[PDB]
Amino acid sequence: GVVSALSLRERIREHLSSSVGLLFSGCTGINDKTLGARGGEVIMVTSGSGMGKSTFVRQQALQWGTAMGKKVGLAMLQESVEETAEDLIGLHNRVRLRQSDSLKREIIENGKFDQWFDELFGNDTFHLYDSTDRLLAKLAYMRSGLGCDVIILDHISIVVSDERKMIDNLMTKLKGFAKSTGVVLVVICHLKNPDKGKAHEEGRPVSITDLRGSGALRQLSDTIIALERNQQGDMPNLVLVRILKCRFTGDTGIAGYMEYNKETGWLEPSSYSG
Amino acid sequence: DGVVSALSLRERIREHLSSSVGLLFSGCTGINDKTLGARGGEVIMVTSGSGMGKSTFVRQQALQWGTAMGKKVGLAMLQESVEETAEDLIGLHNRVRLRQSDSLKREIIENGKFDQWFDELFGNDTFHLYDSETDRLLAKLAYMRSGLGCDVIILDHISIVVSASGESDERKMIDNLMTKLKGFAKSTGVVLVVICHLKNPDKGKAHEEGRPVSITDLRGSGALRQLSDTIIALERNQMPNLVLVRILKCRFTGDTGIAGYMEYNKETGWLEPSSY
Amino acid sequence: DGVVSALSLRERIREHLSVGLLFSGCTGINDKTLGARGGEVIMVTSGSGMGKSTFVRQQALQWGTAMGKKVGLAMLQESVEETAEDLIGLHNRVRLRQSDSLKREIIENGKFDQWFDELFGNDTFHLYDSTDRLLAKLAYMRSGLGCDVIILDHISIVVSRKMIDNLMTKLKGFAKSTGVVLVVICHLKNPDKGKAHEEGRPVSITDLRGSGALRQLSDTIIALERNQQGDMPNLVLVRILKCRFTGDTGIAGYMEYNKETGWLEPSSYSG
Amino acid sequence: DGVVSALSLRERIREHLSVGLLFSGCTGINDKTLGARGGEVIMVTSGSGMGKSTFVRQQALQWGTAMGKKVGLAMLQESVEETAEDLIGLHNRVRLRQSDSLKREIIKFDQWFDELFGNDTFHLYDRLLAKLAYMRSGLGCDVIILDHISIVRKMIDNLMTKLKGFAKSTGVVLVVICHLKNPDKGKAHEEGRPVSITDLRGSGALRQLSDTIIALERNQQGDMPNLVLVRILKCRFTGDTGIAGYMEYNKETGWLEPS
Amino acid sequence: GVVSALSLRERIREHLSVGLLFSGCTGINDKTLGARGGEVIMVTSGSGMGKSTFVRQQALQWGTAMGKKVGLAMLQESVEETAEDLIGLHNRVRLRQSDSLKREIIKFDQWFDELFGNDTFHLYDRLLAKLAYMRSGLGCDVIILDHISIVKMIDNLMTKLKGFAKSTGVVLVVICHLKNPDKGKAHEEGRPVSITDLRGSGALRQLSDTIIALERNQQGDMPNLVLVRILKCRFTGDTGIAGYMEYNKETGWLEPS
Amino acid sequence: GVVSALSLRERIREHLSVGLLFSGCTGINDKTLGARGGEVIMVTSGSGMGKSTFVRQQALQWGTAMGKKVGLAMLQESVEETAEDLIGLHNRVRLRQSDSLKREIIENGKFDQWFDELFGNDTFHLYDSTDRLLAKLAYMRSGLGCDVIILDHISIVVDERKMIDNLMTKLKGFAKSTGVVLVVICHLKNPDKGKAHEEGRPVSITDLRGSGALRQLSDTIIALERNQQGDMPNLVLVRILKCRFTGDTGIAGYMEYNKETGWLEPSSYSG
DNA sequence: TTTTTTTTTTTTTTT
Ligand SMILES: Cc1cn([C@H]2C[C@H](O)[C@@H](COP(=O)(O)OP(=O)(O)OP(=O)(O)O)O2)c(=O)[nH]c1=O
Ligand SMILES: Cc1cn([C@H]2C[C@H](O)[C@@H](COP(=O)(O)OP(=O)(O)OP(=O)(O)O)O2)c(=O)[nH]c1=O
Ligand SMILES: Cc1cn([C@H]2C[C@H](O)[C@@H](COP(=O)(O)OP(=O)(O)OP(=O)(O)O)O2)c(=O)[nH]c1=O
Ligand SMILES: Cc1cn([C@H]2C[C@H](O)[C@@H](COP(=O)(O)OP(=O)(O)OP(=O)(O)O)O2)c(=O)[nH]c1=O
Ligand SMILES: Cc1cn([C@H]2C[C@H](O)[C@@H](COP(=O)(O)OP(=O)(O)OP(=O)(O)O)O2)c(=O)[nH]c1=O
Ligand SMILES: [Mg+2]
Ligand SMILES: [Mg+2]
Ligand SMILES: [Mg+2]
Ligand SMILES: [Mg+2]
Ligand SMILES: [Mg+2]
Repeated sequence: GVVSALSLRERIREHLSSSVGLLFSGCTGINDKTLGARGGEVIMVTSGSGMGKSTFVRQQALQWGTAMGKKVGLAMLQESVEETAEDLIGLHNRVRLRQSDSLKREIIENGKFDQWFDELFGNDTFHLYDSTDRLLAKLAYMRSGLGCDVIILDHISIVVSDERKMIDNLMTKLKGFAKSTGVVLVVICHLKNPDKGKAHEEGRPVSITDLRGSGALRQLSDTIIALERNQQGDMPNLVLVRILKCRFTGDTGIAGYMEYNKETGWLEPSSYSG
Repeated sequence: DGVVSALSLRERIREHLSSSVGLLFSGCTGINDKTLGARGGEVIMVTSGSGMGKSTFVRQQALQWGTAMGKKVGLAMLQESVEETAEDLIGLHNRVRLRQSDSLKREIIENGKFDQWFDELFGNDTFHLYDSETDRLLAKLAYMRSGLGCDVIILDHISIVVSASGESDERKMIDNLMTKLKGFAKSTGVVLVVICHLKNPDKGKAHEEGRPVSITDLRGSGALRQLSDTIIALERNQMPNLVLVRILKCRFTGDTGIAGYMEYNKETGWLEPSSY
Repeated sequence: DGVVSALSLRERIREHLSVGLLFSGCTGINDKTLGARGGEVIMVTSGSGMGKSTFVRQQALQWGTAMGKKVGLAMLQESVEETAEDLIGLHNRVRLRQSDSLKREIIENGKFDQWFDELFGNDTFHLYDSTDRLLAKLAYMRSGLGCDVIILDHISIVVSRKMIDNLMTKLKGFAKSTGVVLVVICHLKNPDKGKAHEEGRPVSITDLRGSGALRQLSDTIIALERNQQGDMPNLVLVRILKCRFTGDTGIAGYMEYNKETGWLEPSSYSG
Repeated sequence: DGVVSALSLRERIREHLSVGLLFSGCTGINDKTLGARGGEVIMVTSGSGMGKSTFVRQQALQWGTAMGKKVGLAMLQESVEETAEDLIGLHNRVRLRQSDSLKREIIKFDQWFDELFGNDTFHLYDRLLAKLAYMRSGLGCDVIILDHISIVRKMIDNLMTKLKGFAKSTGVVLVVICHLKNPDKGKAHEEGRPVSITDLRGSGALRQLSDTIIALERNQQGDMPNLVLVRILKCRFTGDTGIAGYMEYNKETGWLEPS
Repeated sequence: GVVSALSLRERIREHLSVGLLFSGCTGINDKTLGARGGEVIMVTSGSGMGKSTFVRQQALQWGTAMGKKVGLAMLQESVEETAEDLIGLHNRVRLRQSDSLKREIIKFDQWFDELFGNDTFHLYDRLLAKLAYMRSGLGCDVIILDHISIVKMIDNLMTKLKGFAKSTGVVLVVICHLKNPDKGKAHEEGRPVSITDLRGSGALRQLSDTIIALERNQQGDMPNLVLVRILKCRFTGDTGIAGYMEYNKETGWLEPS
Repeated sequence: GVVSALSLRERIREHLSVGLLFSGCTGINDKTLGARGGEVIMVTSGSGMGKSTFVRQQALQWGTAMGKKVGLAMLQESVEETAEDLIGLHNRVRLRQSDSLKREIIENGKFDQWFDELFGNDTFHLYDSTDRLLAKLAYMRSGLGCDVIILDHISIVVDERKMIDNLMTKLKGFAKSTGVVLVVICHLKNPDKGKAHEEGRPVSITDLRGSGALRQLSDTIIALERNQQGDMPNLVLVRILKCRFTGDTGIAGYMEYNKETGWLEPSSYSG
């Protein structure tokens, strides 16, 4: 029902000291113009194909799970449960686990696998999802029934597969689920084809209207983060982060540069100056 | 019946061109020269890109109409909850940014300045909010107009009430909602601000890069530019704060075009008039 | 039966052949379509803000005072007091509603009632104050009042393609049966490529919202195009799109608007 | 049974094979589809205002003065008086319902009336299938023209099957007019867009159950709005289709004449 | 449809080494291995493309070259027109279109008996019993039906036709019409026909056995240069573009070029 | 579906305790690490530059030399033609290039020696010809117990964007959670400007025709470039365009085409 | 408890 503005004296008070930003890792130019992430705050993450969307969000989920105490729930749909679990273990132990059979055969026999397991999953902070209406119900049981603080979804086009009406209704339902709940919602979508010139995977600067499916994805999201790297140029591991849209602050543009470490799998804050 | 002879209609005209008319905008001077304010029974539709000041400019207008003029103003803001839009108005009235600083929130918690800034604004029943199927939204707007008596009702983000209901074709539901909304506005005679988005251009620049928005760029139907009485478009190029105003269609006068310029003050949050 | 041979028709042809209602502004209309005729349906087409109701209000004024014909307006787009004030101001050469320094001036000067019965003195103008009910009210205007012209401002909000085909067939049947000059206004569709109509794109007969039978059952189509965000948003172009009683179509004339008064008055503009 | 061998058929073929009704204006029609024949269904289709009924009224005139066949008109679009006044003005070479001085100058009205109604040729029309069966059995009509099919998918397919069955039963030349569909991309038909056989409202039976289709295309908002292009879209007897010729209108007279 | 590697033990040797044949652009029966009994052969194209011309040419070439008893069902016209057309097609002279020659040749019985002297053809001016009589009491090995557009009610009819053909074993040709294209060109200006373009229901391509189609740019540069497409063939599987025919307006025979 | 990370104590241990490598070119092996359960490998080239040659060659080398069940579903040609291609390529002859060779093999009984050397171990399966296809491939994977499944010529299998998007989504969701290497053969779209693909244009990642889902659901993307008009028309260039597992893309290596046995060999071309 | 025509609006690609 409707509300009267004198009954909001006791609740705006309670909202005033409750809101709290959750900082990003890997680049400090993101945190200075976003002030983190709050309860009821849909964050769209995008790049070209294979430019590093799942690795970045997996690093963010790792840093919010073992360093800040936040209970993080994932719904990675590109991959299975054990694949992303082994990638989390190999990333928290600063190596490249699944891309080497020698290390996987080594760490299973000397008994240090339980040492690398219980340093993460001992506190029970991470949660995973096993693969339109049942998805949001299981996210609601993930939030209220368990108690997670950040909920991550990946590769939104599985849910829609008329696409524009369904993706608009889906984006509306995810924004309405994020609001009145108190959970950061990280959403990943891809970019359509470039019309002329070069491509987004060759380093073409991403604009805001390339979020494929509708134009309703940039109109129900709060913070839109875009990554881009030129795999054909001179430095194929130099990503650029661009804030396309920020509703809470209004500061957008080039955040900063990062460098990816092929031996550890961590992308780390670079000192690159254009 | 309902067929009116134009001879037995004298007294109504004697009580129509006597009294209303007025209720000017704020932030830019050249807007009020063209549209001559907002009137009862009209529909004013404000459009921009994404995150481009179509809620900040309307909150900055709803402050000036509900405080400095005594008009009871209702806000169906459906993008955010009631706790944030009632808290950004306190900062805008006191010329700060209360949500964008955790230092000032703790400062007004400690010394008790929050009660001063709360009873300065919400002391008189002027701002009427709502927290959250299109046959209940207009029911709540009728309960606001008939029961509480708002003089300016602002419906923000009309795209959330066309997509939260199960309908096959989107254009017919937009047209039916728009004509029922104009009927409610003309029946009750309340000023009605509607906020909606724009669609993707086919090629060239985008709306967030300096694209001059035309009247055909309204997203959803063609019933948006045919059933509204005043259309205001706000345009910027992220000088990422200089927002200019275009009047697209005024039914009352004939003046449409480049109204003027506004600027956004980063520490306070106001739309000051500019000069260029 | 209902068959009639062509030999036994000497009388009814003799009483049928034993120019029409002229227009106002841009003198190449009644040069081209030769005015309106009893039992037609006329479509007035433009984009939003281009002056459709502004154009037809003037014709309702010139057909209700200088010609004496009983006129019935049906403005579903507005109310009765606003169109009554606009008629009073349009006949008195003063833009009435758009100036508040004169609205209270003429009501204490006493010349409001001098301006009222000067044009509303006869029983000429009849207004409609808000589908089958609409047809019954148009029939009550035709039978119970004897209207010579009936104007309808907005066809679209009658609709709660088939419901528009049935509507246009029923209105054409009413116009052919009673012989009343019926003017109906409609809007244009959203084009897929290029400019809108409001930036001065010329209108084709395809651009009609709802269906395509709006052009198949009317007898003439008058389109008005004006460059709204341009160097002059007052000069309009009038294009006659269809004429079944003469045949000639194309660009007829031009009407400047003369912002001080409000009369669409013709101009010279070659190319 | 109804089975008939091909050998017991020598009689009924011998009486059968021992051109038809020509057209006036655009002489590459009867050069191409060899004119009209009995039992058929003919479609003359174009856009609104392109000049369909002017063409078919000229053909109704020329099939009742030089030929003498009983012509039954069915103009559900307008009145029975206007369609006769146009025939009188078209025969008398001076346009009638547009010069208002001549309408009271002629009132030699009966001299113009009886000169073209001195026979019992024409029959106008003021359920519709029963009226056409009456016009065919009790009146001997050789040509029947129908201008308005629209107010008369499934209920259009049934109507077209019933009209084809009536034409097959009676052997009457039958002209039917319907309109074009609304094109969703590109120009309108009225600025010179050539008509495809898809461009027909209602359903697809209008091209499946007829026997020939004639289309007129003219650039209406152009420099020459009085020059129709005539296009044959279908002909079961010949197969010869395409662009036929060009007719000028001659506003002064009203006669579609070739050039 | 999943074939193991052992099941081609002799069949590749079968690659290392028919029925009724078709006329014109001889890669038809080179691709579908000719017509066979028990089949339901569909010839579907646009209006004016020449379905009746094609199937009438095949009805002539299956009654003079083979001598098999042929039954026609030309419900699109009458029994005299479809006989005059066969006589004119056999005698290399376009008959019903030339006004002078129709009264010049009336040698009429000489042209009649040379092609109708046997008991080959069986024409037609309830329908299931008529088809069963034309099979059983008349010995017809080929039955042709030209108009099904006037005869759930199409699915029942097609199941009943297919059960009749299964019970008998007769070559059966049925012609229906295409659907209206929703976007692009029409079938008559050179748009290639897909298998989905069939009216009524979807069982027309699921209870048939082979489908032939024709494409020609009718309002075009050369409207007499057709292209033939095979859309389905349960025996072979070889589908696609078959060949080219010109019409030869003076004669009426679809001759290959 | 709601999974706590505490019950993964023994499942992850089961997952740790495998790449299937590419033959004929070690340059593909240097930057792909083979193929694991759920590794969709998209293969493409120009207009006739040898897609099915290379994919059938890898199917031949994975079956008769490594003991993996390979299921082909070649839809360019039928079952007998791809069986003739398998046997004539494994026996290193040009089978369909001369009629004199097809006659010699059947007169001396040495054809029956060539069925036993390949098809006797049941390490190959074929397919005889979209929602009717996945239920067959699921029984091919689960019921037979195969490991590699190949699909060819996607253009006949598939608004041609929603179809190929749903197809690619269904194939990726089938390859996941089942454990198959699903090789998918696609095409390239036609070049607008510059040089053509028959002349040696460097291929781009956005030339996968039909949608953009062909590079956004793949795990590995391999393309082939051959200049059939240039200096060496028998020289192909293998280019990795996408890798999810490693991320190392570019010119993998070179292979040389042969007009004597039909094969293509590893090359040593320098630039 | 199935199949064909008409029409206005948002996206992704095609020779
Ligand atoms: C960020 C980054 C990743 N990589 C490598 C390591 C990652 O495992 C691999 C990409 O893995 P992902 O990030 O998981 O792939 P993606 O989500 O960007 O694309 P898609 O879902 O469409 O397949 O690329 C680099 O080589 N350089 C880089 O800078
Ligand atoms: C007008 C303007 C706003 N801003 C800031 C003010 C606000 O904090 C923020 C705009 O937030 P909102 O007003 O909420 O954004 P919006 O209504 O225009 O669109 P949407 O709801 O689809 O996102 O940007 C600028 O930085 N520069 C400007 O010129
Ligand atoms: C014709 C014309 C109108 N006008 C202005 C004066 C009128 O007060 C104002 C109103 O135009 P309207 O006549 O009301 O325009 P419309 O009815 O076609 O649009 P809609 O009903 O969809 O809203 O237009 C001009 O300024 N110049 C002109 O040339
Ligand atoms: C063919 C032609 C017609 N005309 C005009 C003159 C005639 O008065 C007019 C005839 O109008 P109609 O032919 O009666 O219009 P219509 O029948 O196509 O439309 P509807 O669907 O409503 O029945 O066409 C020309 O001016 N030049 C021409 O070349
Ligand atoms: C195939 C072909 C036919 N024709 C002509 C010869 C025929 O007399 C004319 C008609 O062909 P028909 O075969 O008679 O057409 P149809 O009976 O199948 O039509 P529908 O069922 O759709 O009503 O087409 C050509 O001119 N060129 C050609 O290539
Ligand atoms: Mg990914
Ligand atoms: Mg907003
Ligand atoms: Mg109006
Ligand atoms: Mg007509
Ligand atoms: Mg036929």
